[PDB]
Amino acid sequence: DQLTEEQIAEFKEAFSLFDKDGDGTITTKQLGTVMRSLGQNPTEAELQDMINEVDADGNGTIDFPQFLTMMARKMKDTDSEEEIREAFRVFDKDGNGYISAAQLRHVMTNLGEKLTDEEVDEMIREADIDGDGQVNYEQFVQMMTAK
Amino acid sequence: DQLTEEQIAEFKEAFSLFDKDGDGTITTKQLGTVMRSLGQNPTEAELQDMINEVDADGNGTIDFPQFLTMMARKMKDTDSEEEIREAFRVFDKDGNGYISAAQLRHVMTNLGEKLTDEEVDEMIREADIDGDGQVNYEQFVQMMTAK
Amino acid sequence: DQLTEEQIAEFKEAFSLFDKDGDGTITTKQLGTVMRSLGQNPTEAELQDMINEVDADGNGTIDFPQFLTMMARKMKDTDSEEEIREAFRVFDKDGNGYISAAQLRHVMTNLGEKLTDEEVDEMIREADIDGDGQVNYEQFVQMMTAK
Amino acid sequence: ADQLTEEQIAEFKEAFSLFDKDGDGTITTKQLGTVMRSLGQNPTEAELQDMINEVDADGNGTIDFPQFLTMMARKMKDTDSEEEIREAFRVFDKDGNGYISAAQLRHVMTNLGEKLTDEEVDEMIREADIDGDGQVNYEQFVQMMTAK
Amino acid sequence: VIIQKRVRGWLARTHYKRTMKAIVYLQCCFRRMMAKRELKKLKIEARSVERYKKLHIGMENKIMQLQRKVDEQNKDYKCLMEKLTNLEGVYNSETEK
Amino acid sequence: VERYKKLHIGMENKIMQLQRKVDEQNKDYKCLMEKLTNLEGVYNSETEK
Repeated sequence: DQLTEEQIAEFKEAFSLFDKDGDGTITTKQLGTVMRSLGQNPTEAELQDMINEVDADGNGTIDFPQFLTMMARKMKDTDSEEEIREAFRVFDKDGNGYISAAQLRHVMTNLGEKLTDEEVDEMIREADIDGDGQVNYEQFVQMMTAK
Repeated sequence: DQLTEEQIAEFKEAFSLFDKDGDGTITTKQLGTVMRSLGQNPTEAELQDMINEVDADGNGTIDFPQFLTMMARKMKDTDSEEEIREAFRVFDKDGNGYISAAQLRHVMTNLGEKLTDEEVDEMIREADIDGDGQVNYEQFVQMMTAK
Repeated sequence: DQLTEEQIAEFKEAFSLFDKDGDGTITTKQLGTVMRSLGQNPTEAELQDMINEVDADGNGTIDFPQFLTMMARKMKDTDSEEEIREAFRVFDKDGNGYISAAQLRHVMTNLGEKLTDEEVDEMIREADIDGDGQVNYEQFVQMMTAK
Repeated sequence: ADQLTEEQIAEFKEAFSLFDKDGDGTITTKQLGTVMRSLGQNPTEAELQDMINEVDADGNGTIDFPQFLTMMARKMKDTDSEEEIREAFRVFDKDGNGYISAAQLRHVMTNLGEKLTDEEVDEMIREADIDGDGQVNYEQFVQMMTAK
Repeated sequence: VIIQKRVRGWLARTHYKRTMKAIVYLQCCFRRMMAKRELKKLKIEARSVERYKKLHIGMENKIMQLQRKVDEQNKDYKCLMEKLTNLEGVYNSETEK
Repeated sequence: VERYKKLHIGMENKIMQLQRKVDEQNKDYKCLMEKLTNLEGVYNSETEK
């Protein structure tokens, strides 16, 4: 299909900004970064799938028409915050919405992809609650709904 | 709030000088410049909103009471230079504030408000920015704060 | 029954008003106007009863003690506009809730107290009462709301 | 709208400076009433105390030209015609002819509404040039007032 | 893994918003510096009060309009909480019944 | 005329406070517009249900 013109312009500025050489090419790491930074939720498996499709296109770099096609692919996806909130509620051992934050960091390092120590600590002090003290992941779900 | 008489003389001087003739009614294009004459930064969105509000009077004519509204509306928001330093150094991946002049030029070209590369080069010469060496953030911050 | 200071202040203000001489002894004819403009809803028979009480008191002139006593006996009266609306409706021959101003004048003046024609016109005036057309009952509702 | 011409505001400023011997611009309650009447439109005593409270909001009851601006702006919405006032004086006359004694007018202005000072009574009696015994139209004085 | 996806999305969105805020600050402050040095260059002998003298009456008129608009906004606010109280009371009574 | 000029300067000073008051009144106006709309919608839905 065809996207909104304002959306196309926003994709253009994102492409220009995340490109550091100014040529108009995006690497796999920059591809994952822009997928995560557009707003939609990219799956790690789906991130590798998109990388593989780019490799099928070739050259290991993203041109603007390819960028628009992958924008169409990305908008074809949808994100639901109620489902991730329910998954978080199941994730908590108590299930009341309050869970130990240090245990959270340890599990997301173990289960799922290992979050980097920088990302882990950034999450820690953005949560604004002590690691030993109970934290509410529902607050994180709400701040995802806000964006 | 309350402001000194010397600054009042400063606005009166600014209004006198920005008038190429003596009749008054400096063009609305110089409008924003007049506001920047006060060492204050009105954003382009705020600039166009202010222009739209002025257009009710129309004719592209500015008046001293309208300039007082200009300065008060800008005074509604206040900013510090440390936030500007943090904004400059957060774009850099290293975080030391050292970025290549090509990176800064690309940042300028990627702006929503299009900035001429001629002005970027002029600022580079003003700050003696080196293209090959990463420019220290404090080097430009010195006359950022001097303003 | 003793009212508040502001009540007696307003009462004495009206007292000084209708006292064209300021003597303090006002005849019955002007006392009736005082009573009606003060805020009361007195029956003409009740007015004449008050006149008989004054004559028993003597001289046919009112004093502020007697005035306050008959206040105390008069504030107990209260009327609801629904009863007056029903009175107008039963005055109306068709019973649809609309009576001609000429018909209303004739019905009110032929029986009861012979109210003068000038004050009937004053009824027609200041209330947007249509002389030939049927009188709106909402006009009368507003007139009694203003009392 | 109805933007005031430079001459009018300049003359009002001159009168304000003239009345205040100090020249500092400070306005007192008596000065408030003086400028209030110098504006020339109808001033209200309840509005007088309201604006006195507004001045007290600043404190000390001492204020300058911006208070004058506030009062003139609040009074601009008020519009009155002297013909309307002179036709509304008919309700004063029970007879309605308009030829009435000045004694009853004196009694009313002394007692009705806000009490008026005795010196004010004497001033009005002297200025009206109307004999108490003779019933004389108040409209004769309303005309010379309409001159202002 | 879904938690990982959400965390990456949030991280990158926050970085993105920080980048736009930084870029806006940088461009606006660059414009401020350039206009400031333009003004410094444009410094000349002195001013003329007579220009302010004519504009004083305009400021008078705008002040008049200021108190006016204050008054109409106040009246609108009066009607506003009147309507607010009416709706609150009516709907509260209806809901309770 | 010196007091004249000094009071003109004070008048020029006064403008900003008035403008600030206008802006704050506008903010309150829009805020309670929003409050009115939200309350009306919630009450309507509750009454209907």
